[PDB]
Amino acid sequence: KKKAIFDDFTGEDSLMEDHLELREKLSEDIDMIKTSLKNNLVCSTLNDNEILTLSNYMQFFVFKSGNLVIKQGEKGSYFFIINSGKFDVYVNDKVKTMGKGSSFGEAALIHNTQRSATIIAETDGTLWGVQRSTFRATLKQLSNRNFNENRTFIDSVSVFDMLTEAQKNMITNACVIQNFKSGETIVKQGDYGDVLYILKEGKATVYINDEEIRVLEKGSYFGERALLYDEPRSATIIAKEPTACASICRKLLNIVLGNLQVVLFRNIMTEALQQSEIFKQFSGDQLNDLADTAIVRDYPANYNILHKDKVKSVKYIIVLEGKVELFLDDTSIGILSRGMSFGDQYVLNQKQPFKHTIKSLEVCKIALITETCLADCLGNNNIDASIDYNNKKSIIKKMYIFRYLTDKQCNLLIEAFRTTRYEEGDYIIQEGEVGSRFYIIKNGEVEIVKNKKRLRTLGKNDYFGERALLYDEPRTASVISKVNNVECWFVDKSVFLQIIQGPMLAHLEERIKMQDTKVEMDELETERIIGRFGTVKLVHHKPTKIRYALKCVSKRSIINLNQQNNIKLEREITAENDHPFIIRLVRTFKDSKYFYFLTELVTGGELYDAIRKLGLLSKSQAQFYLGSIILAIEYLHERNIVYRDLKPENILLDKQGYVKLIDFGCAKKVQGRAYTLVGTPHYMAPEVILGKGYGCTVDIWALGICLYEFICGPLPFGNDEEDQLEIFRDILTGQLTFPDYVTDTDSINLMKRLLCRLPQGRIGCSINGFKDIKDHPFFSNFNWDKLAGRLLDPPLVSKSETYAEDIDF
Repeated sequence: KKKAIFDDFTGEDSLMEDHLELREKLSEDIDMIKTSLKNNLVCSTLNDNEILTLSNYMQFFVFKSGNLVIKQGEKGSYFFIINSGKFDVYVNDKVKTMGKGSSFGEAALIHNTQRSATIIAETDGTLWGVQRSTFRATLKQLSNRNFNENRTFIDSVSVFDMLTEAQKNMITNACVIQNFKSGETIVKQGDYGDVLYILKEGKATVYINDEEIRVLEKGSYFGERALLYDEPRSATIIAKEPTACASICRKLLNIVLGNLQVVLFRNIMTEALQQSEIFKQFSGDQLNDLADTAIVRDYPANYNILHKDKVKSVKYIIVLEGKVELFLDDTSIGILSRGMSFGDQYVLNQKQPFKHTIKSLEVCKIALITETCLADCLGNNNIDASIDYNNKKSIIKKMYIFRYLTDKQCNLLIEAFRTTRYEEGDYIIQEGEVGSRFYIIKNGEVEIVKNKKRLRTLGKNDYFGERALLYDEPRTASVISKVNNVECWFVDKSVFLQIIQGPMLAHLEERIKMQDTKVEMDELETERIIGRFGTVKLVHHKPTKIRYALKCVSKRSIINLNQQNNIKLEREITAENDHPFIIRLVRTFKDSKYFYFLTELVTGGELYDAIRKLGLLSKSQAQFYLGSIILAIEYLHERNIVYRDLKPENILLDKQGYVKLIDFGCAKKVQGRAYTLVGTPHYMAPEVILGKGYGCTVDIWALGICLYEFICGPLPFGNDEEDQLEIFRDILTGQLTFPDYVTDTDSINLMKRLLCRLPQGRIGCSINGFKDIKDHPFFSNFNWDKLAGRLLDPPLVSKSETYAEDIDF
């Protein structure tokens, strides 16, 4: 017995196939398409070469009088431009009538949507047409290939060599394509240059003092200096044939990157310090400090920069430009070029005399690091204390339980650690006893043994015994010293509980208990339904009496919608999330008919109901909720996740009034530029709509939409609009205004900078990342440490609980 095969070959797409005819395009055809697309909502930002390519994908369609083109209520896919004849319209089976030059079905280019009108042909007329799939696919291909071409051209430009991978990708998105006709001047001699040009196609002639010097082709570039200095152009460059250039202006580069020269030297110094066996062990913040504080100096060629015994405060040097030679008395040790460095032994032993000599081999630039520079940046006169301090800090800043404590709290915790020794065979912890110490291995190896079964071996910088800080319980496993000379850092529970305060302790006490509880489906009892894909049940775990949420999703509903890859990806993202303001997944389950997600139960209600109870937010209330979202979003962007559906509906409050981001169905791990149109229209960024690619920046746009809601009340774009097209039009072209009762300069500026249409110029989307938002004057009185450390009073704490109402899982 064999199954038959069976739909979707009888829509409006199949109707257009019947009317399709072949037609070679004339000059009258292309020009007529170019004009209609340039006036259209999606294509008005596009250049001529993109519009020309799109214009070639237009198909020709022929209609006799009485033939239906579009019917009302049918799902729409094509966009049309009337080539000849008249076409009547029926608004609710009744309105307009339009002929050559006009267009319709614009919304179809963006999204699959029901047709408003129904257009019948009045006379023997013809249409130019294109389908959504082809249109979006074409924009995707134009943008992707443009970016990749421009990226490999950036790699050939030597002034950008010391940019990082992320920084090069950033400046690639700052490239503007510029097309030039034959005989057109690209740059003129004596003009003050602020633009770097790279030839993509064509040829240009270089003239100096009216004399023909040379010809530039694909891959040639000029104006490197124009990105650094403000000087006269050295030559006049005129296009010889039709020519395309990628250009980057200094103005946009300074927005994207800041001072290019500063960034390059910072990167050289930062990479040099990361090769040092001493400077390796310090944090990125400390290395950026050393880089930003180092004395930078130029020296001439064949110059003794440092000479045995005559050196005073200088302990370390990094070559930024040129070359120097390192000597010990008369013996040559080596040549240091860009990014190489010297002085480890003098950094470690700052009182010992300088015995080396550094002589320049050519004109050079050097970064000098002194005793004062080290003390100020590494925060101590003693270097071994600093190293020791940061070794502990690095380890605890990775752990959930310590990393959201404040800098004061974290510093008190680090100072409290003491050292103890153990020999081969010693039990550091014995299974059974009630523990009270947390351990970090400084030197040696230890075995973890649970119920006589070796679980794993831990070594230098691993940690154990964490739960004893939160709970008074018996120890679940023993920890035995593998070898002699084992040394641990340790801190006692009692000190941790002095440092930490009530709210944060309760958060950790609840979270770790529920996380670590091994839960089976046998052991759960449904209490009530709290959400209607599938259902969300408030469940109760009988052995521990801990309460959870259990989201159930129909396995048959997933197969029928081809969400098999998407549910795997949702699980993967939802599982990795470990942040206090993001919902925490405990476990997943699988059976014959369902996929289950078991999460923490969130009891404080929805954010969308909190803001309606509070009304328009005060500055501190808006700071609190926006700040919370910022930290959650920042967490995700650090892991290359774009959330894509940020809105108050997807944010719950916990018992304490702190927020939890939920619903990761729209989230994606970004690998390059994303193109699929996903989200809630009122919150969707313009770069999602326009279809030329996007990444993590879309969440920062939505953040500005949310802030506007909080302070002003209504949505900034499309507030009183149901129809999706008109919402999108307002997002793309509408004027951003504020009510008469919103006047706070810092609130207005932040909303304006967050709702910048160009993602490249949007606050938070430059080199400093979220730091620019966090340091914005709007947050000037806001303590980010206290937010994450649960030390702020929230705007709203609820009196009771409120709720709405193959595969490896």
